[PDB]
Order: sequence, then C-alpha cells, then structure tokens
Amino acid sequence: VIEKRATCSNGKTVGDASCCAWFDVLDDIQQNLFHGGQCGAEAHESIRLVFHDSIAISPAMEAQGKFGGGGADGSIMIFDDIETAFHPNIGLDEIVKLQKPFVQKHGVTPGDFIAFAGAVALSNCPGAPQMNFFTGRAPATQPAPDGLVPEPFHTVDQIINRVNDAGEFDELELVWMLSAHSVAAVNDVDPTVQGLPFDSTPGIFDSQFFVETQLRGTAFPGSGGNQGEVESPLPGEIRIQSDHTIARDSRTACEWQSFVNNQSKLVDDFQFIFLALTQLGQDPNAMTDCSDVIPQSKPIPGNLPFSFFPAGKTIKDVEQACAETPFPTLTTLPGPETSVQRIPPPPGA
Ligand code: HEM
Ligand SMILES: [Ca+2]
Ligand SMILES: [Ca+2]
Repeated sequence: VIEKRATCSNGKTVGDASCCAWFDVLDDIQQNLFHGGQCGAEAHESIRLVFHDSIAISPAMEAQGKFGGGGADGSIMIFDDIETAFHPNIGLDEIVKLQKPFVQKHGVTPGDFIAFAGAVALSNCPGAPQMNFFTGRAPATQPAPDGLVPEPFHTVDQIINRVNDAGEFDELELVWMLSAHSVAAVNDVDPTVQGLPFDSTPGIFDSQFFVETQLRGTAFPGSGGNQGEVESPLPGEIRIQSDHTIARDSRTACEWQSFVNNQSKLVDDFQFIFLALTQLGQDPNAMTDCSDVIPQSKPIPGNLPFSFFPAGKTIKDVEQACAETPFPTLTTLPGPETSVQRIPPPPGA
C-alpha cells in the first residue's frame, strides 16, 4: 500500500488522494442522514451497526470447516434480508435501508461506508474521541451465520468467549467497547415504548453509563419483565441484563468502575477499540488511513463535573462491586429526581 499525500479540492490535506472523495460522502450524510450533524437516533443506529457488521466473524467456526463470517465486510447491508432477520440484529434493517442509497450514489463499498458513518456519528456527540477511518473493505460475498452477535440475556461467560473468539479481545476490552451505550437508546426490548436511553445523557459521550449501571435498580421504566431487561435506577432509563451483570462480575467490575470520573481513559480506550472493531476480518497493513476526513470531535459544553450522580441519588445507592478501589465520591445534581427523555426513532425501528 503506497500512500500519496494530497491536497483535496476543498483545500484540506489528507494522507492519500483516494480519501478526497470521502469529503463529498461526509457532507451528504451530515445533512441527509444525521440531520445537520446531530448525535440523535440515526447517529446512534449507525454506531450500533458497526458492531453488528464487525463482530460476525468466527475463527473457531472456520477451524471446524464452516464459514464463520467476514467481520467488517458490509455483509449486514449487502445481505440485509438474511442478517437483519437474526434476533440479535432486531431493528437494524431501518438504519440499513436509510444508509443504502448513500452507498449506491457514492460508489463506495458497503463495509467502508458502515465504518465511515459510525465514525462520523460519534464525532457528532460531544465528548467523543477523535475518531479514525481506514478504507479497504471488499464487499462481502457470503452473509454471516447467526449466533455470532451477543444478546442482552447471554451470560457474562458467553459474551467474554464470543468476543475472545471474534477478535482475541479480553475481558477488559469488552468493557471498553460497551462505552458506546453512553450514546444509545433501546427501541425493541420493551414493546410498549421505543427510545429508552441507557444513560441520562444519550447525546453526550461520557461515563454516565458506567455510573448509572452501578446504582441499585428499583423499577422498570415501562412494562416489567421483558426478556434481557432488568430494573433500572431512574424513570425513563432502561437497563439490560448483560450490562448489569458485567458491571458486577469480579472479572470486569473494577474496569467498569475505572471510567467513572476518568474522561481521558474513557476516550483513549474507546478510540482504540472502535478502530479494532472496524478492522475485524481485514489486514490493517493493507488499508488506507483516511482519518483526516473525519471531523474534529467537540468538548462537552457547560461547566458541570464530568461525572456526577443524577439528582436524587447518592453514594448510598451504588452497589459497590470493585474490591480494589472504592467508588468515587461524586457530586449529586440538585433537585428532584427527573425522568430521562426518550429518543423516538424513525419509522420501522
Ligand atoms: C457486547 C455485548 C452487547 C450487547 C448484549 C448489546 C445489547 C444492546 C441492546 C439489547 C440494544 C438495544 C437494541 C434494540 O432495542 O434494538 C443495544 C443498543 C445499542 N448498542 Fe449495544 N450491545 C452490546 C455491545 C455493543 C457495542 C460493542 C457497541 C458499539 C458500537 C454497541 C452499540 C450500541 C448502540 C449505539 C446502541 C443504541 C441503538 C440506538 O440508539 O438505536 N453495543 N445494545
Ligand atoms: Ca459482517
Ligand atoms: Ca452518555
């Protein structure tokens, strides 16, 4: 891979002349997919899509003589009819259908487009790392098998083993990639209400997800007892069983707690693991670095502390699970407990 540093027609310099075409893709999706650069529903869905495209790869299966999926190869978009019907991928055909036209129009590979839209999406959320974007994913030729994407009702062991198989990720890295639930909502677990967020700041990439999953769950936000859902600590917020148990397991509880009040570790770890996900099934040395096309991320506005307890909660409500270090003493926002507002998805989610 020979790279040719170049100045694009917009006047910006990039690592390789082939990267210049992505500035037109960027302007199109910022206006027509993310409604003016928002960290809203489509941005969240695009971030989710990166993981469901990428994690569908299995060296264990390949060792048994069976196709195990191609990783970040755009298969979930190319074969959407097959893959979006898998239960772990519930609700993803909506975002795939919204993304499809941009791929056809710009003549980029589905896989590179999914990794691009995920990185741009995150750049729209205040607090996000400065994201990378590498090109080079050839179109998938076979859909991924089912049973590769984790479900919210899988055990901690099941999920640890799944991500270890897919990309040799350890239990620490599992925790890091779950940071993406800091900018996310749930549309399909509670059938009575769509758009319940995982943390109280679904438009900000912060550590509230790690704080709020550690509080005692006291109620369901909509209907009770749905598969993969557990009680949450705040009105309007949802908690799934996998996140709840990873936060409390002796292998991963101290790593989960380490992001509380530690913005630089959150950002650095997530930057790293997001890039790794987007390279599953690929040879990093055969890819082109087009990270200079991705916009600069913005800081979190205002002057509140980086991490805090939501109003109405104090250290007494934390279920301490990390045996090595006490949960940090955070401030509590003033006033009455307030409900987290839902994020309505586009039709079909
Ligand atoms: C490792 C185990 C994981 C489990 C069990 C899991 C589970 C879930 C579930 C149940 C939902 C709601 C889906 C729906 O209602 O249709 C969700 C949403 C989401 N997940 Fe995960 N997830 C996992 C890891 C990840 C990772 C590594 C990423 C990073 C890209 C991610 C990104 C997201 C995002 C951004 C959303 C919000 C979607 C939206 O707002 O429409 N998740 N996750
Ligand atoms: Ca795939
Ligand atoms: Ca957040």
